Amino acid sequence: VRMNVLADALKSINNAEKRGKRQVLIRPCSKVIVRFLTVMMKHGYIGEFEIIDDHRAGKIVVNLTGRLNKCGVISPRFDVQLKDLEKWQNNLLPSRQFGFIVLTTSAGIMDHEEARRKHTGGKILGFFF
Amino acid sequence: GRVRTKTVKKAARVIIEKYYTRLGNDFHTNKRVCEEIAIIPSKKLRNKIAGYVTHLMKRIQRGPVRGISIKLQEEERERRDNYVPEVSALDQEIIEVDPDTKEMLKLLDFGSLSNLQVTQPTVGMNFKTPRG
Amino acid sequence: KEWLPVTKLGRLVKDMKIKSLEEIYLFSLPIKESEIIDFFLGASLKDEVLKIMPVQKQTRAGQRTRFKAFVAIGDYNGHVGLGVKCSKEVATAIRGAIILAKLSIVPVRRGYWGNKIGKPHTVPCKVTGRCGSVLVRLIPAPRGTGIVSAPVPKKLLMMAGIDDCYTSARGCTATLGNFAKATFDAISKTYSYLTPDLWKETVFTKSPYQEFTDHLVKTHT
Amino acid sequence: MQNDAGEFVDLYVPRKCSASNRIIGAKDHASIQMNVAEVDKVTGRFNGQFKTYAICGAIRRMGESDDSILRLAKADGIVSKNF
Amino acid sequence: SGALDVLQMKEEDVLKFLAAGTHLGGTNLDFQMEQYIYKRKSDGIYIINLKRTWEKLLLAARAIVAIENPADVSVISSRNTGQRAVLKFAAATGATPIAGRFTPGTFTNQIQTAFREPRLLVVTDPRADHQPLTEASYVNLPTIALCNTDSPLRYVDIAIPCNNKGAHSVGLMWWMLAREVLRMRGTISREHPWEVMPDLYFYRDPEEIEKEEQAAA
Amino acid sequence: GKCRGLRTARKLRSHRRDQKWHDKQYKKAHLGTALKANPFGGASHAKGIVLEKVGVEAKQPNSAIRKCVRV
Amino acid sequence: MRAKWRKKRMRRLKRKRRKMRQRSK
Amino acid sequence: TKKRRNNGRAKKGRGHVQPIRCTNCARCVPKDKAIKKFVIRNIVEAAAVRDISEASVFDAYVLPKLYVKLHYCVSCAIHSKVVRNRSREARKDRTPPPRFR
RNA sequence: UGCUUAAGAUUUGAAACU
RNA sequence: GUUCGAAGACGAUCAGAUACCGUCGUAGUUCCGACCAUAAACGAUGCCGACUGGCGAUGCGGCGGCGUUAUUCCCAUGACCCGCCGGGCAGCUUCCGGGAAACCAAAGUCUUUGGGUUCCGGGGGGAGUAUGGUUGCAAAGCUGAAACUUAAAGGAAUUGACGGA
RNA sequence: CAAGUCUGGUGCCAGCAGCCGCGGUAAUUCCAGCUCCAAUAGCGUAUAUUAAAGUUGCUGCAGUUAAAAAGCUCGUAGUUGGA
Ligand SMILES: [Mg+2]
Ligand SMILES: [Mg+2]
Ligand SMILES: [Mg+2]
Ligand SMILES: [Mg+2]
Ligand SMILES: [Mg+2]
Ligand SMILES: [Mg+2]
Ligand SMILES: [Mg+2]
Ligand SMILES: [Mg+2]
Ligand SMILES: [Mg+2]
Ligand SMILES: [Mg+2]
Ligand SMILES: [Mg+2]
Ligand SMILES: [Mg+2]
Ligand SMILES: [Mg+2]
Ligand SMILES: [Mg+2]
Ligand SMILES: [Mg+2]
Ligand SMILES: [Mg+2]
Ligand SMILES: [Zn+2]
Repeated sequence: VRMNVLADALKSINNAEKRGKRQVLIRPCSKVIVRFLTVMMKHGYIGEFEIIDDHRAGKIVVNLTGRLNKCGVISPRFDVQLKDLEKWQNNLLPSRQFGFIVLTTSAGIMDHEEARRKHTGGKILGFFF
Repeated sequence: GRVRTKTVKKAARVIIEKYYTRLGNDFHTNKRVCEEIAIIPSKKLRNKIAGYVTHLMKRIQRGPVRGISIKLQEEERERRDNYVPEVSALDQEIIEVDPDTKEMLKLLDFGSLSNLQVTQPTVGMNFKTPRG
Repeated sequence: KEWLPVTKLGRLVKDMKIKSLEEIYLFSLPIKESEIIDFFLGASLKDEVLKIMPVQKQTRAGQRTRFKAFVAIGDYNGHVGLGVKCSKEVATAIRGAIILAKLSIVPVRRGYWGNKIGKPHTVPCKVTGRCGSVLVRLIPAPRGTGIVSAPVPKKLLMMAGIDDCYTSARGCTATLGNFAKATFDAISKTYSYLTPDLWKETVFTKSPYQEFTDHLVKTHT
Repeated sequence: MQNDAGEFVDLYVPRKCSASNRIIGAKDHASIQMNVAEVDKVTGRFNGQFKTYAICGAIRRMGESDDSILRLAKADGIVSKNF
Repeated sequence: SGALDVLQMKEEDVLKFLAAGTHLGGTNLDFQMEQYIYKRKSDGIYIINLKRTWEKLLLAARAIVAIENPADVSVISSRNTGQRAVLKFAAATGATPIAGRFTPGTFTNQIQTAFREPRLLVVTDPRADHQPLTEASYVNLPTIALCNTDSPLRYVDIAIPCNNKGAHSVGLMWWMLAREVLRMRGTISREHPWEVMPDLYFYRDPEEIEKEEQAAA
Repeated sequence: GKCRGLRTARKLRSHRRDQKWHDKQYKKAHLGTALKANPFGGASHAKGIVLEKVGVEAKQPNSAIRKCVRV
Repeated sequence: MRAKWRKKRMRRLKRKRRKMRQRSK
Repeated sequence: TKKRRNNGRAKKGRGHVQPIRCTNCARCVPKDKAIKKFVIRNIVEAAAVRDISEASVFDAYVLPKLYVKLHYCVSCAIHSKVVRNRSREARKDRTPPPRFR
């Protein structure tokens, strides 16, 4: 069964691109996933989504544009200091121009370019480009 | 086995296509003509060519041919193309129209028509194919 | 010698009307004639024949050898081309494979590695590419790094001007037929790959088959 | 594609699709540019100006060309809103 | 193809649709073609929408009219039924048609006889005209097809849902597209009716032609 | 790998620590009785005393008698 | 040998080697 | 390599069926592997029914038939020329052979 | 409408762009 | 303890047959009771989890429906017919996608590499052998090396010659 | 893997060769001359070893047919556990 919902959603958002869809539905509503989608929205990879509320694990309907190559998820979760984040973006992204490793810290969920601002590191959740 | 070769088949046609009016039906007439409409070196090839030519002018006078273009018959085919009946075959009086096409006709612009002789819907649902 | 063209594109090239090869790669028109490319690029158009490969089959009397040929062609800035063709001997075959190499050239794309001063020299992202069981991965490089590769595609990347690039391979690289097509497919994907600078939507220009339809009719069929 | 001083250094901007938003290469010999003519609203003749559309190949061989044409024309003001 | 009162569907074209039978579909619905069909009958015949017939017919004559040269619009048919039809639509416009037995390689191989480079394909039926819908994917070509409610959309580009079995529907749908492309380029008035008959475009049995020779005189 | 947890180290290392023993160059060189049964004993030269001169045939396409010395 | 007759001859050799540890045990 | 998708038989969801003997040989074939012909046949072919129907007592006595359900193995079913091997591309057609001659 | 029909010494082949 | 029938005797066939062919035939084949735990035990494809195209079928439970069919006195139960839904063995068709290829709605979502989690392989032979333990009345089974020896052994498709096909 | 179809001898003999391969009466590969090459006061031959090896694989391997998933379920430790 489902040990990671965020890890069955970024694959359910991976299999709609290689087909060429427009809008898709995900079954559980995590607060992590919600802070994740509102990370990808600030960079404008996707459109504006919405959440559906029953009194359960709510649902989400995402609108998709055409700039989203591959959204991923790391398992398991690690700890990444400031001298490891270089050796992750060395060999987990295409180039140094774009792509966004995303990681939670004690300050909140943010990308690595921001983690350099705030001089902070913490546990990793995934990557998207 | 007397089977005529392709070198014969290819020369019977261009001669027909260019001298269709001049050719006839007797063998010894077009047997003399192909000597002076064509550079044929020998005699045996002469009599073989005209021998298959007088087999096509018989097949043509019996019907048309696939791979040869007849201009006299192109005129009759052109008129067979251009044949138009006088009275129209569409602007009739009675159009049998089912009530479910009446429905979407209601959802169209033309809500009422003139001569829609509506018919009965077929009771019993049997259109499929038995399995063996 | 005075090549007479057959097609609409050969007629439009004979009258010096289309000015470059960018309006063919902008439209993906099929290039079906060899003398266009020589008409544009006879200057810096070089050749490096890779390998002669004597394959053969069997009949009821001896065996029958027909030689296959690999030719890599291209300048050092902008375009590359490959050609493979087999015949009874090398004189005919090399001549008949330089043809298909001129008939199958593609544009390369190039970016930077981080800093953006000077001129573009490196591959914009990490690409891959494969044929058979050969998997070639191309990696971007910092300035002055040099070509880090095999002696075979160091020759083919040289014929694209890309000076600084790490490479990698996987599989049975001894087959030069495959390993060349793999390093050709890896560099034929670079204009099919989205970069978030390519976001500004395309303005649709007019077709050239539509821009020049008046003059073609009083010059040909 | 500007290095440090805004110089456009690539040799051509490629095309870009209109349905699935994934761009069309040079070797893609299964790509369409449609041309649909505008019409005046009182007579029904040809004005002279075009609406143009591009479609990449894998969608086309998949079989969804018309649903994109039908949506791009419905959104662009050709076909009435009932349909 | 709409948002206008002028270009609407007139009654004499409606009664000549219900007359010939371009509403009577096939039997097996295709999943790409759900949006044009109203309601399956008993006897299991699907009911088409004339509005979504006319919106596609007008979009086909828009694309064709916008094309400037009339002399590179090819039109292919192979069934025995619409040979006469695709030869008089091409007489009314000036198309360069192909009437049966499409020789392969004629779009891609230069040294053949009629090596042609067109810009638009129109096809009577895709099942039996499955060759050129493949030779449309090596040269960049749009495609129009006279689709039924049953045929697929492999490599087709705009579809016009019709009937394509009887001896009446193809000659009509070619005649109506002849009128609308002439009511589109300024050649023919729109208000007046077309002079000659859309019964020109039918198929005649080699029997019925031999039957109308005896009692004619 | 097949297990990917955060605290699965004694499973990984006690799986690699077994499956190394099925290598051939690790087992011959490292612990085992090959250094025991080397006639030199893990060295590069050895002196000897001749006792006889014999010859040995050669194998296939070839046909000769090579020369060997029992030591 | 196929494989079954090889497997059979091994068992006809082991029923001989345990026997040929006679007088010796 | 693997040559047919089902392995010549119909064992899809059981794991075991029972064996059935042939007729010419005695080779044991499981049931859904066998080639089951069904032979109905008159006791007179064509020309002796004229000489039965004349020498009978009753008025056109209808003759009986002889209903036999056969089986065959593989190498009898081929050595007696009922089935013939086919090309790979014309294996898949599993319609029965026609009934004209 | 089917009977039998064992065997055959060791060695010996390779292609370049102008 | 019917029928078949390892071992065995016998009659032919064959150069020779201790083999196939044919007559007889013990041990066994069947039943209850104690054991042994091995098979191409094969879909030669570990188990849970979803996800991403369709098209006809077939089987249980359920949801409606024109209409025939019997019960006749009809709602309701039975039999066909047209649809919907769950999961269960399957099938055609396809440029999703992959793969060395045959081929697969999974052997797919993999250099754009990470959903969780069990067992196991590291060239071929020597060899599933030696020894050491251990369960078993026996036959045998589970764990299970080396010494030496060799540059090929092997899988998928292509052409040719060949077949008492 | 840079560089002799040079000349004279043996004729599956004697021998070279890490690997493919050479030698049976004209050997570019053998013993010798001539010539030619690469490193240069240094160079080869053994052995131990690291990289190449994503052929020990945490980054980064395989398990239908090539080596490969226990015959089948249950099950305590362990490992991982929805909102
Ligand atoms: Mg791993
Ligand atoms: Mg096999
Ligand atoms: Mg079984
Ligand atoms: Mg017995
Ligand atoms: Mg015997
Ligand atoms: Mg027993
Ligand atoms: Mg027992
Ligand atoms: Mg198990
Ligand atoms: Mg081994
Ligand atoms: Mg082998
Ligand atoms: Mg050397
Ligand atoms: Mg080592
Ligand atoms: Mg391996
Ligand atoms: Mg195996
Ligand atoms: Mg097994
Ligand atoms: Mg087992
Ligand atoms: Zn049998």
